[PDB]
Amino acid sequence: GISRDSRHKRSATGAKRAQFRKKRKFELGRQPANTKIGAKRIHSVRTRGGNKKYRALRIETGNFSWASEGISKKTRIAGVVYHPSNNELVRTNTLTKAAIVQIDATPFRQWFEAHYGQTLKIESSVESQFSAGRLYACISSRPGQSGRCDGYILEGEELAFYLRRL
Amino acid sequence: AAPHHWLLDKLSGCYAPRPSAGPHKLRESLPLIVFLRNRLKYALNGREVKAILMQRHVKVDGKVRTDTTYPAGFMDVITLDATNENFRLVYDVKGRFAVHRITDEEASYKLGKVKKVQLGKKGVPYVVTHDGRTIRYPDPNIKVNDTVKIDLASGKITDFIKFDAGKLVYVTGGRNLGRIGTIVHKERHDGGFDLVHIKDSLDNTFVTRLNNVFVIGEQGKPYISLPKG
Amino acid sequence: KGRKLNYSVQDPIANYEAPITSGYKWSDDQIDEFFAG
Amino acid sequence: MKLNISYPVNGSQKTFEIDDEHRIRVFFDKRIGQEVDGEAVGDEFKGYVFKISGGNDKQGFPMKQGVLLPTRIKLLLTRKRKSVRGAIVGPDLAVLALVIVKKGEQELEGLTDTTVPKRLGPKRANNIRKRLQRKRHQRALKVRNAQAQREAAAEYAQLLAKRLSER
Amino acid sequence: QSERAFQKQPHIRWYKNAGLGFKTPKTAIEGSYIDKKCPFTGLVSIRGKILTGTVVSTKMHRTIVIRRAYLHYIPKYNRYEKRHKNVPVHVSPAFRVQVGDIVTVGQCRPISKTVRFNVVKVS
Amino acid sequence: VLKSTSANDVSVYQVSGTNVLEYQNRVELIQDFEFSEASNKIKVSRDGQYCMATGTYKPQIHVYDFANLSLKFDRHTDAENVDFTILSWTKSVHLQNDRSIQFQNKGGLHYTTRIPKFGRSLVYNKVNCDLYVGASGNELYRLNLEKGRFLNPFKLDTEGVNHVSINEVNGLLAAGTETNVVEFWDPRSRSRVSKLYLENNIDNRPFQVTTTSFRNDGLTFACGTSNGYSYIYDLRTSEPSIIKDQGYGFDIKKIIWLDNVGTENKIVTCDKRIAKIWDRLDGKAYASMEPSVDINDIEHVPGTGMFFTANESIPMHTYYIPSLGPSPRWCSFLDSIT
RNA sequence: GAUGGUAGGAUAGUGGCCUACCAUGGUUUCAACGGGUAACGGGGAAUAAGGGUUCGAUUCCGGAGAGGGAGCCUGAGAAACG
RNA sequence: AUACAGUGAAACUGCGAAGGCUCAUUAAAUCAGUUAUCGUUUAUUUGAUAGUUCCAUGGUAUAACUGUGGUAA
Repeated sequence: GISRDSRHKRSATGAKRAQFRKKRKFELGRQPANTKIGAKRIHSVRTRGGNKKYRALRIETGNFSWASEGISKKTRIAGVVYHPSNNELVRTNTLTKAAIVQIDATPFRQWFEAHYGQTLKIESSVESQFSAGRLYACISSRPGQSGRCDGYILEGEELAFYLRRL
Repeated sequence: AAPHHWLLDKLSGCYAPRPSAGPHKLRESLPLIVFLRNRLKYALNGREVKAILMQRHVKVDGKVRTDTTYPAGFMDVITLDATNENFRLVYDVKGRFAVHRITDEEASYKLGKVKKVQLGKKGVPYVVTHDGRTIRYPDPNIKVNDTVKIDLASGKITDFIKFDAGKLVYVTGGRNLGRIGTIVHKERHDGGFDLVHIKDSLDNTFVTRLNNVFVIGEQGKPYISLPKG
Repeated sequence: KGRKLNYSVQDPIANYEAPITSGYKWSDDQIDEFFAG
Repeated sequence: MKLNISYPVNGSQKTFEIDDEHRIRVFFDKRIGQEVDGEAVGDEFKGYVFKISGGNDKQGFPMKQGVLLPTRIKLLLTRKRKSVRGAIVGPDLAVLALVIVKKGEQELEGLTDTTVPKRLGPKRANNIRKRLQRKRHQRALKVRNAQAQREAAAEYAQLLAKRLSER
Repeated sequence: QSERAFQKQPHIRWYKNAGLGFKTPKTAIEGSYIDKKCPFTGLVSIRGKILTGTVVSTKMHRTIVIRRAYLHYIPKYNRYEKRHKNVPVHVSPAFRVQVGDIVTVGQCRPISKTVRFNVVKVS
Repeated sequence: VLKSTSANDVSVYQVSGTNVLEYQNRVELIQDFEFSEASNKIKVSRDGQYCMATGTYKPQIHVYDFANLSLKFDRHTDAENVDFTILSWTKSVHLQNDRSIQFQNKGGLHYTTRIPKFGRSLVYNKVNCDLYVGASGNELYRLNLEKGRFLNPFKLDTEGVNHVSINEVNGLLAAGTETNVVEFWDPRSRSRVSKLYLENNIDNRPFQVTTTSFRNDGLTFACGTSNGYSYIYDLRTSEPSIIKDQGYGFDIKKIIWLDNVGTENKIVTCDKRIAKIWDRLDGKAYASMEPSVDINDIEHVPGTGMFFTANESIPMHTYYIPSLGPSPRWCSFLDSIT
C-alpha cells in the first residue's frame, strides 16, 4: 500500500496545487496480503508499540459456525466462486472476509449423527450438501488483520440469497 | 512561559516548570515546586524543595507522593506534617489558585465530580473522578456531574451530592472560571452552552458548560469551608 | 472508465528501449511460405 | 603454506611452515569437513588424518564452512557486505587449520608428547555432580493474598447487594 | 430491498436508541429497512453537536445537502452579508426530504470523505 | 555428497530443500535464498549471472549475483506480483495482481503505469519493442517501448487468456484462452492468422489452456491445459497432436524446452506439485523432480543442467541433473561435491 | 475518484485512503476556483513597559536535507542528524 | 578468612548525548483556539484489578579466559 491522507487527492470543492509533503510514518499502508490456501503461515508484524498483528496468507483450518445452533467447528477450504469486491479475486481463488467459500462438511455430519443419532427439519438445498459433502459458508474473521479464518454456514435464506446471485 | 492560574511573579526565571503526568491535566493544576517554593514560600529554590520532598513532609490526598512536579489540581488537600498544615486549594474569582487553610476533619475527605458510570467488565458498577479514583459500587442514581465524597483513608464514597436544579455549584472552566452563587437560572441545551447559571452581588447572569461546572453543596450549607475577605 | 485506458503518451518509456533492423532471422517470404496454411 | 594442527582431546595445537607445495597439493580442491591422509602431505606423519577447519588466506580473509567458489566473494554476515574467501582450499592460503583425529606412526614433541590441562572444575550443582524457607514464605504469602483479595471482593459485592436491596 | 451481495443485514429487526430528544419512527424500530448508518438502529453512536437548516439538493441517494444561513454580527462594513453553508448527509426512513424542509443533524463518525452528520428530525 | 532421489535409472539432486554433522558439512550454494514463507516467480537473466526472484509477503525483487553467490538487493514493490520479464542488463518490467505495471531500473521504479483490466501475463518483443500483455476478456494490450504509446488492442474471445508468448525466430503470437482455442495472432499484421482448437480423448470438463511455449526452430509449439495434459503441435497436420496425461494432473504451468544444451528433443513439464521431463517423438519420461511442497513455477538455467523453482515454502529448491549436463562456471565445484 | 452508495484490502482505528461493481454527481454572484508582494513580512504568536502611540517582547515564514533520488530496519514516539 | 571477601587497566551490563545549520517562496489547507473519538495508539504519572492436577529442584551450549595463527590494516 501507500497512504491514508486526503492531501494527495481532491476534496468536495475541486482544489489543485497540492505538492504538499514528504509522507509520514502514520500514513502507513502495508502491502495487500491476499490470503490463500496452502500450509498455515502467519506473519507476525509489529505496529503501535507491542501491537502484534497476525497477517495470514495460507490459512486452512476454518472455524465455521453451524447457524441454527451456533456450532463453530473446524474444517478445510476449497475455493470462492463469487466475490465482486474484485471479480478477479475469485478467478485467482484467494480467501478474504465476507467471501462465500466451499467446505467439506464431514465434521458437521459427525456432529449431526452424534447429537441426533440418525443420518440424512433442515432445508433441502442444504440437505443436498449434507448428503454430498461440500456446503457453502461465508468468512467472518479477518485473516489480514486478526490472522484467523472463522465463518458462518449458509442455511436457507442466506443460501438462496447467494444462489440467486451466482 | 507560564499560565495564569499559578499566581507566578514575572521576575522569577526563564524556564517554567512543566508539571509531570498525574491525576489532573496540565492545564488545571499546579505542581509542588510552584506551590511550596514561590507561592507560600516554604523553600527558596529547587534544591531545597527537593530536599524537603526527600524528607517527605508532603501528604497530598493522604499519601506522601515525593515529587517536584506532581500536578496538584482542584481541591487536593495538601497536608504537611510539621505545624499540621492542612491546605485545600480552590479557584478564586479571577482565575488563580486560592489555597485556603482548613482543619483536620475537613482534610479527612475531599469531593469529586463523577465523569462516567460504566458496566465495564463482570457486572461491576464503576465511577471515575478528576483525580481518577476508580472506586467500587455507587448507587444506580449516579448521573454525570454529581459529586462523590472520597474517604481519604480508604477510597470509598461516603456521601453523595445529586446534581439538580437548586444545588450549589462550582465553575472551573471558560470565561466563568471560579465563580460561586449557582442560582439565577437553569438551562440544559442539547450540546453546548448548557448549565446552571450563577448569581453575582447584583445577581447577574452567566453561561458555561456542563463539564466546566461541578457541585459542592447546598444553598447555604456546603460542608467544604470556603475562604473569605 | 476514468483511469481505465488512458490513451496518452508517457515520459520515461518513450525511449526506454531501441528497435532492431533485421529482427527475425527468417524472411517475411519465409513467413508467407511458412503459414500459407 | 603454514599448517595449523590441533589435537583436541589432549589440548595441543601448533603451526608448521611446510614449503614444497607438491606435499601441499593433497589438500587442493577439498572443501571444509572432508578428511585427508597424512600419506600425501608428509612421509614422517603416516597414518594421520586431519579434518580441515578453515583457514585465513593471505590478505587475512577467513573462509566460512561450506559455500562454494574458492576465490573471494562478498556475502552478508553478522547484515552488511563482508568479504569472505570460499570454503574450498586452493594454492593461495596463508594458514590452513587442521584437526588430527588419529595419531599415526610418529610421536610429535609438539602435539602428542606435550599437552596442556583444562581450566577449572564446575560451579553449578548439577555440573559438579554430572531455598526451602523461601518455599515456606512463597506459599504463605500466596494463600494470604488469596484470603485477602478473594474475600474482600465479595465483601464489597455484598455492599452492592445492600445498595440493590435498598434501591 | 436487496440490490447488492454479501448478506445485506443489520450487524448486531435490530433496534436501539441514541436518546437525547430525537424520536425513532416505528418503521425504523421494526421495519424491513436495514439502517446501516442511520443512527437510530445503525452502527454509529451519537455525540458532538446538532446543526439545523434547509436543503439545496437531494439528487443522489444517501446524500442530503443541507443549506445553513445564519446571522453573524459583522463589524467591518457594518452590515450583515448573509451566510450560506453546505453539508452532505445520509438518508433516514422517516422523510423524503424535498426542496425547503428545514431539518437538523447530529455529529457522528465520518461516513464518507465529507459527512459527519445524519438526519434525526424533520419538521 | 548430497543424497539423490530414486528415479528411472537416473540421478537428480536438490540444493536448498526443506531438509537442506549437516551443519558442519553444509552444502549451501546461494546465501540468503529464503523468502517470507512462499515464492512467486524465479527466472535467470540472459547473461551468465543475475537471477531474479519475485517476493511473497512485502514482495521484493531479489536479484542474486551468481558470481557472488548471494543477494544484491530487495526492492519491496508496492503490490503483489504474478508475472514479469527481464529486458537486458539492469532493466525489467513487471505487472502485479492489480492492473498496474512497474518498470524497475538500476535505481529501481522508473515508472508505474496501468492497464484497464486485470492482467495475467506479459511478454516482450525484441523486434520493434512492444510488450504484449494478456488480461481478462476481449483485451490483449500493447505497451510499446518505442514512443510509449498504446496500440489498438487485440480483440479476443469472451473470457480471456491465461498466457501469451511470441515465437523467437519468426514471431508468432500465442494466447492461451479459456475455450480451448489458442488464437494465434501475427506480430507483423496485427491480425489473427489461426484459431486452432485443442482436443483430447477423456474430456473431463471444459479445460482451459494455461501454458504456451515455442523454441528456436520456429516450427513447433508446446501447449498446456488446466488439467495436467501436455500437448505438442506443428503445422504438419495441425489438427491432431501428441498428448501427455500426468499422474496427478491439476494444472500445468511451466512447459519449457531443452533447445540450447545437449541431450536433445527433451522438454520439461511442470504442474502444481511435480515437474517432469520427457523426450519428443515418443512421449516417455526422462526424469522427474518431486519436491516436498507444491510449486508456484520453475525455470531452467541455460547452457547447463540445473533448475530453479519457486514454491510455497521458505526456501527455493535448485535441482541439478549430472546426466543432462554439468554444473555452470559459477557452480563449478558442484561436480566436485556431488 | 470528480460526487455518493455496497463490499473487501490496509489501518492505530473513522474515512473513495486504495480496488471491483453501480448511480452522474458536487462547489459557485449569499463570492467557487484562480492572480502577488514592504507572505527577511504578516497574522494576537505573546510579554508588556507610569507618555515611544503601527521602533518598543517572542513562537512560526512554507516544507525539506544530512552527497543524489530508491528500498528496508529499530522504537511508547521516527519513514532517525546517531 | 585453603569454595566468595579491598585497590582495580580492558570486556559484558544500567543509562549518557533527551533535540543543531542551510536552501526553494505555502493566503485560515502554514498556524492559533475549539467540538469529538462507545472513530483510535499509548512507555512513564495516578486510582483500581487473577481459582481446570490417573500408573527437596530440571539440559547442553557459548562467552570472558587460555592457546595456535593469518593480514599492510
